Amino acid sequence: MFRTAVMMAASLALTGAVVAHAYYLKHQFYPTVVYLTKSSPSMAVLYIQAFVLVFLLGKVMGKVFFGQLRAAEMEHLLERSWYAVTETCLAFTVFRDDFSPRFVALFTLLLFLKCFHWLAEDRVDFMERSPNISWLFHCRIVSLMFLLGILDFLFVSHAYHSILTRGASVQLVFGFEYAILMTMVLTIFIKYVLHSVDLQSENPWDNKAVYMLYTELFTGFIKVLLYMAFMTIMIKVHTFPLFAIRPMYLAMRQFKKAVTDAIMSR
Amino acid sequence: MFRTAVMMAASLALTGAVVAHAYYLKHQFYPTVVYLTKSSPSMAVLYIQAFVLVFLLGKVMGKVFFGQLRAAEMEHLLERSWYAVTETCLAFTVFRDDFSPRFVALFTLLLFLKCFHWLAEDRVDFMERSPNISWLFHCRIVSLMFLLGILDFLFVSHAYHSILTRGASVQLVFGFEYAILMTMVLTIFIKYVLHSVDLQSENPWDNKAVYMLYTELFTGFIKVLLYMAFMTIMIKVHTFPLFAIRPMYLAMRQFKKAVTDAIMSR
Amino acid sequence: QMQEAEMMYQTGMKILNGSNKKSQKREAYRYLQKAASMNHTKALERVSYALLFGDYLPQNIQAAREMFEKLTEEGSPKGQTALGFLYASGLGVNSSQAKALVYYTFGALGGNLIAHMVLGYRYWAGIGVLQSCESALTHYRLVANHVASDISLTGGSVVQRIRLPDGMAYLYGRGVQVNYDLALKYFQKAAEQGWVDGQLQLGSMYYNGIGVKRDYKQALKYFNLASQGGHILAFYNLAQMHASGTGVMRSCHTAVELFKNVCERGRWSERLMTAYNSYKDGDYNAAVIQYLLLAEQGYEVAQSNAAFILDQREASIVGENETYPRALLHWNRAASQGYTVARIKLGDYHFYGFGTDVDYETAFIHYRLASEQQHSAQAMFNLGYMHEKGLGIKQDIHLAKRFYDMAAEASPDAQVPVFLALCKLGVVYFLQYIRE
Amino acid sequence: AKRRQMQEAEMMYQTGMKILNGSNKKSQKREAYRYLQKAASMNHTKALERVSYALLFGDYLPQNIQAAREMFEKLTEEGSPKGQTALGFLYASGLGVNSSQAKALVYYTFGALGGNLIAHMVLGYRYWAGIGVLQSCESALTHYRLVANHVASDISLTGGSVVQRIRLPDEVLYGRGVQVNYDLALKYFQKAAEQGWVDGQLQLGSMYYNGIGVKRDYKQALKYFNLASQGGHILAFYNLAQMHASGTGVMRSCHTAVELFKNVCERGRWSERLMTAYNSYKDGDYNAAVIQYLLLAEQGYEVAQSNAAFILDQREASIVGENETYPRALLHWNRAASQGYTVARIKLGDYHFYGFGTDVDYETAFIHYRLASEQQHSAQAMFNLGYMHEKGLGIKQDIHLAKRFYDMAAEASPDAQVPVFLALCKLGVVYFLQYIRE
Amino acid sequence: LSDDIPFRVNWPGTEFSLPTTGVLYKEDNYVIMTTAHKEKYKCILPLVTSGDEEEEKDYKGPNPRELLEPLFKQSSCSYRIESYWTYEVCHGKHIRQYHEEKETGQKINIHEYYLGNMLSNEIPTKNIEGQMTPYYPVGMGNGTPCSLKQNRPRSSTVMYICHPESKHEILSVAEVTTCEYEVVILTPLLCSHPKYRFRASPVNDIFCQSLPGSPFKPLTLRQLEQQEEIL
Amino acid sequence: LSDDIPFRVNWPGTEFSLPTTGVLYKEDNYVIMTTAHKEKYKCILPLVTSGDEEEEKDYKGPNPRELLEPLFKQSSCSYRIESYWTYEVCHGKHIRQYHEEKETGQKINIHEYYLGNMLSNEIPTKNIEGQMTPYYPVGMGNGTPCSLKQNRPRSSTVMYICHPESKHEILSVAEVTTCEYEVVILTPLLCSHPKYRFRASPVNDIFCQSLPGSPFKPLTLRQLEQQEEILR
Ligand SMILES: *[C@@H]1O[C@H](CO)[C@@H](O[C@@H]2O[C@H](CO)[C@@H](O[C@H]3O[C@H](CO[C@H]4O[C@H](CO[C@H]5O[C@H](CO)[C@@H](O)[C@H](O)[C@@H]5O)[C@@H](O)[C@H](O[C@H]5O[C@H](CO)[C@@H](O)[C@H](O)[C@@H]5O)[C@@H]4O)[C@@H](O[C@H]4O[C@H](CO)[C@@H](O)[C@H](O)[C@@H]4O)[C@H](O)[C@@H]3O)[C@H](O)[C@H]2NC(C)=O)[C@H](O)[C@H]1NC(C)=O
Ligand SMILES: *[C@@H]1O[C@H](CO)[C@@H](O)[C@H](O)[C@H]1NC(C)=O
Ligand SMILES: *[C@@H]1O[C@H](CO)[C@@H](O)[C@H](O)[C@H]1NC(C)=O
Ligand SMILES: *[C@@H]1O[C@H](CO)[C@@H](O)[C@H](O)[C@H]1NC(C)=O
Ligand SMILES: *[C@@H]1O[C@H](CO)[C@@H](O)[C@H](O)[C@H]1NC(C)=O
Ligand SMILES: *[C@@H]1O[C@H](CO)[C@@H](O)[C@H](O)[C@H]1NC(C)=O
Ligand SMILES: *[C@@H]1O[C@H](CO)[C@@H](O)[C@H](O)[C@H]1NC(C)=O
Repeated sequence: MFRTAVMMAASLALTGAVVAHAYYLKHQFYPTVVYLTKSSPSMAVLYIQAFVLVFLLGKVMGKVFFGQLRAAEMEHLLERSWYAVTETCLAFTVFRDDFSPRFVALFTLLLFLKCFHWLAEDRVDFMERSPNISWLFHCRIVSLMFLLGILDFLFVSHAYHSILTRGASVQLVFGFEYAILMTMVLTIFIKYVLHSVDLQSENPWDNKAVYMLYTELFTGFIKVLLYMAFMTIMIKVHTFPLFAIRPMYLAMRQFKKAVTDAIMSR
Repeated sequence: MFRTAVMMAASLALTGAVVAHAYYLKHQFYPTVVYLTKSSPSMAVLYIQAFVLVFLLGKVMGKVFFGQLRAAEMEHLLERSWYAVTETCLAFTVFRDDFSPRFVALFTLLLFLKCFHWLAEDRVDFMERSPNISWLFHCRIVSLMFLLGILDFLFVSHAYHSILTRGASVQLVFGFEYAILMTMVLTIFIKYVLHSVDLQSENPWDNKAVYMLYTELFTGFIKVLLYMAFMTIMIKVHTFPLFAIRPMYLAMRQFKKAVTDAIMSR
Repeated sequence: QMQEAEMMYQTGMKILNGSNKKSQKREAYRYLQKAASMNHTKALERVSYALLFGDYLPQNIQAAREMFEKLTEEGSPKGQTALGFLYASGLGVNSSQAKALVYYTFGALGGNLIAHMVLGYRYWAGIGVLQSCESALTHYRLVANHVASDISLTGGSVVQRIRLPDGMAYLYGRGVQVNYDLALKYFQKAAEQGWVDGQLQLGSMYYNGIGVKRDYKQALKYFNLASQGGHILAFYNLAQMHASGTGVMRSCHTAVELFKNVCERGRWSERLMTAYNSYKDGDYNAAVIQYLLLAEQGYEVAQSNAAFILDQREASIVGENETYPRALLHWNRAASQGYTVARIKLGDYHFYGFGTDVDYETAFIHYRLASEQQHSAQAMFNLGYMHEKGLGIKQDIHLAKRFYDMAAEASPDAQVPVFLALCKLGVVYFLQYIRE
Repeated sequence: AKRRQMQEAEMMYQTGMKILNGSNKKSQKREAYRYLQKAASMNHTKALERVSYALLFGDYLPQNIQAAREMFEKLTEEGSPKGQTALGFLYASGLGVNSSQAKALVYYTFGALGGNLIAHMVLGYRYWAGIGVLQSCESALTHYRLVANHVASDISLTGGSVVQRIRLPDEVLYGRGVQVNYDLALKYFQKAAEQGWVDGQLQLGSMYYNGIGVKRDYKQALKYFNLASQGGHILAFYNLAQMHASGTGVMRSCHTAVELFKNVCERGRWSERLMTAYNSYKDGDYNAAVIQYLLLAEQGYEVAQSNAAFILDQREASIVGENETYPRALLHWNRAASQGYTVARIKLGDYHFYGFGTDVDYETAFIHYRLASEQQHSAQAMFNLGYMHEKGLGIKQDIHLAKRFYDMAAEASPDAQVPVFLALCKLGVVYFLQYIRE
Repeated sequence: LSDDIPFRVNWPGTEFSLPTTGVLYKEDNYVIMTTAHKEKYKCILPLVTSGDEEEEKDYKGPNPRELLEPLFKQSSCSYRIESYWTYEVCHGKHIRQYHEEKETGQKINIHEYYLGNMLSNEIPTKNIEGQMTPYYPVGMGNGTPCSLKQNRPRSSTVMYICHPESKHEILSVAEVTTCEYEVVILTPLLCSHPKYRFRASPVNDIFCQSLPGSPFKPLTLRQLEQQEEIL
Repeated sequence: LSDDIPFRVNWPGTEFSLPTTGVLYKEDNYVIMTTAHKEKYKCILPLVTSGDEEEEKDYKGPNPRELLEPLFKQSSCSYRIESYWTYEVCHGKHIRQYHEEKETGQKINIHEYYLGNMLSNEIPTKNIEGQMTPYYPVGMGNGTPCSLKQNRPRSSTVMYICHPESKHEILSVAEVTTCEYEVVILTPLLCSHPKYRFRASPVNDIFCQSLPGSPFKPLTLRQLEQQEEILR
């Protein structure tokens, strides 16, 4: 990780130069932090710095809660990221929320969280074909399944009463991705429980796994039908979003992966 | 032509109605005429009564001074008027002298004299080959030649006095054409004299052809001198003429048809 | 029973303020007249100031006068003003200037403002009272303060002065009004070049996309609102220095016409447009009446327009034998305010004996006062004609010939008639010399 | 022969005066002023004062203070009203001459008696804000009315060419309907211009290059509207002050009389030297961008008293000595404080906090930050008040009032959220650690 | 309709008797009146004729000749600036007109002309500005010859009109024929004789009576009177 | 140097003897002054000391409590409106801090806090607005408890500074610590007392002697004196 510390130290000496440049003009505390806020170049390095810190934070998170990558999911981590990071900016370039140092984080934490829900599900599909998993693997991923589940949910609860007690604003979209992150933990909720009975039984279960996939296919359809009832609210008010059609498009794909799969089994 | 007397009766009726239309609205002499000066349907009508009136005036004078048109000079007048009417129309817009209904009557005199000057040229070549000419034909031509000489002399005296007192204006180029108009009346005067001495003697004169050739060389040299002077005085002041090049080529041809013909003959 | 009177008037007040349609205005006026049946004063004056004027109700001069008697019996402040105008201009009642003056002064004591306007002007141009500084000045101040307070808030609605025949008095100070004028004219030059799409070449004008030039002209109108508003504050403030003591010394005769150029703009001069509009669809009985209030009030536009309407004998209130004297009166009033065409029209009125006897001397001096002060080529040529035929004064020629000469250079469009006149003058001169 | 020398002097001066009025070129100005110097060689007074107000102000000549004073003494002995004024300015600001306020006062009073107008404005403000003399209505009212009358009698004719009050420490009841119709017309023009056919990114390629044809006359319309509106506004202010001073309508009032005569005089025609001093601040000549600001500060501008205190603050002026540069900036900060400037009160508190010029005194800076806070609601005053509250600077230390000050600093502006965030985090961290240690 | 007859309203109280001399005041012409504040009034107007000349014009003063005699001796004259010419009027010596021709640099040409030299029960009345106003005519000639009268020296009449704000200035310039002119002079002294005074119409006075129970004059223009006295 | 020391121009004329009391006058600090109308003046300047306090401070009047007991017994006291609160101070009875909550239609809630109740050769001096002025305090405590200091009753000090045109109002309100307050009073009475008067700096007079051949008053100043007296 010598190159990783190289990127951090060079960037720290870059943010160390900007906060020294701003200090030399305005010698006092409060005008320094004000001048770093308003001037477009000093804000971009801090934008660049914070992306580096979360990059190291994600890898440290990926180190602790994931022992070793199977070298077949990082591209699956990559494409769903630039789906989500394009999703957030498109909503931001629609809603006229403007560049402010209070909501640019919230889209990036939205980009942060959504990746690990993808990293949850790829780890549980590998669990479906894992014949040697210890109790330390099983008992520690359920904590990650639970802990970021509630922290997303309580921040959704922080948001949905902010939108209710103020009016229709940019916080309306925020809880809606939080809502499908809310289903995202309820996705790995059912998948752990159905995994729990497969490991303890030394025999395949035919209708049990079929009903397990049938239940997960059901709520995964209901979760998207609330989310389509989310988006369709926004034609009458504000403006045509021209975004969130990409996971509109996969949403009904998951439904057709559910309705036709149930019809063939029935 | 009865149709010529028909359109002229219809012409006076058209101007007869507009003034009465103007007199009904504005009851006094002064404000009924300025409406004719400024308003577009009134003023556009009144000069083409004046155009056909000066056409009728030129015709009724032509019958007094000429017994009958030979039906050969009618076509010669037709094109020669048609080029000059475009040369006069182009000179009025290039000089940026604006629409003033007191100068429109001024060049209408110029084209009326220039048309009657060409009638003297087309009557003196026929007189060269006229074996039966009465004394009335000679008297009605020497009256036309004398009358055109003084009026050309009177108009340059107005022009070269105007160019010294007022300054460089549109009056300068009109007196230069009138000076050129003196040049073509000087040619017939020699041609009439050389042909009057031909008819009084019952024998051909060999010196008459040499005298006619030498005088055409003389008037050819003074025609190209007047053209090359008008070029030089019009590039220094005002703007590019871009006119009077059509009869410059005819004057250059007349110089070529006289000097080079005398060089081949002598 | 009084409770239902005001309630019906409230419906008309709501409909009139809430709707500008013709049928809605007619219904609101009918409701106002129904409220005016039981002598409701506010609606009575509101139906009065439209029933006599026209363009809202059919015109009934006698009913207006017969209810103006009760309106002035109660002591209504706008009841005195209009009935004093009725007695002044001779409208359906024998004229008397003293009664008109007392009714006007009591309307000005009722707190009205058109009465204050009329008293300031009739004090200013010596009509029915001695010419005076002080009371013309205070009557114009009591209106210009209110007009200034209104244009400071509401923005000062712009009204186009249209003519129907269409000291420190040089500019009454300079500076701020001049700069407002060049700001106006440079914004005017800005908008006109913007519409120009002759260099479109498949674009630019967006294929009849009118949605640019519409708000161009509305931005232009709103800029005109702002510029005339600031102009009127400028004139009011220069006038308030010129009146009391400051900047320039005490100067009555160059303050009351600066105040008058604020009071005239005001809000009362919206009756100019609804009189001009009434003229453009027949209804010659309605423009000659709305213009008479603005003529007695003091406008120079309306004194001319009312004289021009009376000149062609379409005004139906006045007798056909008494149309010209009132037209002569309004022409004479428009002459004193510096209008050019009024002076020549006064000259013609004395020339043909219009209303008065034929008397050429007053005609000649009227044509002259039009000549040397306003430089009108029309009066130059007309007094030259007056010279050349020897009416009024002695006959000779060279005075006419020079008058025709400066008639020629004075205006560019006077080229033709001076030529046809000196042509006939030379013809007469040569015929007399031949006879000699 | 002495009369012939006087005859040649006016002959020399008239050529320079004609060249100056006829040409705006810097070389032409320098040549005309060299003619003025040769005129001043034979002691020509109109040329003496015309070169005296450029040898000291450094705008058309190389600046040289000592020659300017050496001829200012001759101009005062002769009795000029434009020589006693600037000699009073020199004796007031201590500019190349030892300082004394009494000599400045007597020179300013005689320059007012000579009929000068800068001395009238100076004595009016110094009687208004109580500098050097006793505070009073009457003397400030007289010496401001005598300037307001002249500037209106100048603007009612000439229109009073505009000037914009630019601030060095920032950049580096009449007229509602006109204003609302004017911005409404502006926004309709701007939406119409942005409608167009995409007036920016058109079909383009190599661009049509037909010509915009809209910008310069639009700026001309705005500029002449600005000049016209400021003209009308100070016309209205003059009339309001006259009617508040004489007693008509509203009785005699002193305070809003002088505050309007003051705004009338300030918007006058000697405010082009605001631009002359600012333009002398660019191109790096501070020695003449602090003298054309010191005069405008003595006259009583709050823009000039702040620009000349900002210029004296960063140690750039090389005329005033290094051991007298901060008191001469403290004085102008103090003067720009009492005229209602937010930054002036904060910087006065900073001066009393760091011991600039005066001795270090935390309790005195406390009152200055308090006055910057409660009067004008300036965020940085709340934040610095919280910082003094936090570690007991000048008063007893307390946490909860410091927190109160930080939250209303956060509410006071939409700009101050970040530093109050990291202040409240550091405050809670120190409190938690101290409670842990207990 | 007789614009130039004035009027003035006054408030002489409750008890008042109509005057007999001057104008006649009748009783049928009264009008009942009220303002906004419930005050009843009665205004009476007289007949608006102001005819005849029964002003008892008695003048023991001498003829109009000696009043202008001090203007002869003083020889202090004013001038007049016109569009091109400059009419200089001096009283008792001659009238002069000239126009300066400023040549470039050294000399000034002068075009000096000469109007003339000076070496009845019904008074004459002339029309200026449309109003009838008396005048005293004088006659003189022997000026420069004019070629359009075939070498006849010019003559002109000099006009006298009074104005209290006048300083012997020229109002206008006129001529009736070629080389015969008329010059109008505004002198301030001669109007003091009653027959040469400016013909101002007498003010016709309308009196409004105050019916008791009301102030002698309406309560509104009291404060309006106090309003102008403080401005 | 500063902007505190006041000067006043005087024109006594030709004869003048330099005063030996107060400020000091010395004969080198003279300026010769010529106006525009060629009138010659001799202006003398005072020495800028304004030192010491030898104003003969001898007062035989009563104690400062005498000037305050009527203000206590009048029982008519002042108010003050803030952005949120309303501080009502009543001299001699208590100080009240409260805010009215206007519920929509029927209820009006009051958030009341109690600031207290009343059941030396050098005068201490408080720096208000950057000027030193000597005061008289009123020590006071036993307010309502403050939860920040475990239900300690509030304490406050009442501050007295004169102002000759006053209506017993409050200039400013300060909180030095939590639940300990400071309030000031502008009253027109208590600087009949010798020491709590506004310390006006003495006016150093400037005299301008008139030399012979010149009047004692300059001509342009002479007509400037009549214009504003008429315009007054
Ligand atoms: C324009 O004008 C508007 C007015 O209409 C302004 O409106 C603001 O409105 C909001 C409403 O949400 C107000 O917010 C809060 O208001 C009340 C009252 O809180 C104030 O009072 C607190 C009292 O605490 C102190 O009281 C004593 C004072 O002598 C002390 O001795 C005592 O020790 C104690 O410290 C005060 O502390 C508080 O300031 C801050 O202090 C706390 C603690 O340090 C901080 O944590 C906070 O951040 C707080 O801001 C306030 O000044 C409050 O309601 C109270 O009472 C109800 C009763 O049921 C309780 O339920 C509730 O819990 C609380 O106890 C609320 O908390 C409310 O949010 C705000 O004060 C108004 N602002 C102003 C300036 O008036 C609007 O802001 C104006 N716009 C501008 C200026 O731009
Ligand atoms: C008032 O209204 C009644 C309606 O009945 C009418 O009879 C009466 O004449 C009115 N008053 C006047 C003065 O006309
Ligand atoms: C007006 O008065 C005249 C005379 O006084 C009279 O003849 C006429 O009838 C009156 N007209 C009206 C409508 O009263
Ligand atoms: C107008 O009134 C008088 C009265 O005789 C007269 O001129 C004429 O008869 C009247 N007009 C008409 C048209 O009868
Ligand atoms: C005034 O002019 C004279 C003439 O040369 C000169 O000697 C003198 O120095 C001048 N005055 C000053 C103060 O320089
Ligand atoms: C100016 O003051 C300084 C300060 O002591 C002194 O040295 C100098 O002599 C003074 N100059 C004059 C001309 O008084
Ligand atoms: C300012 O004061 C210091 C303090 O001793 C002293 O050096 C000198 O008087 C001044 N400083 C300089 C650098 O001249």
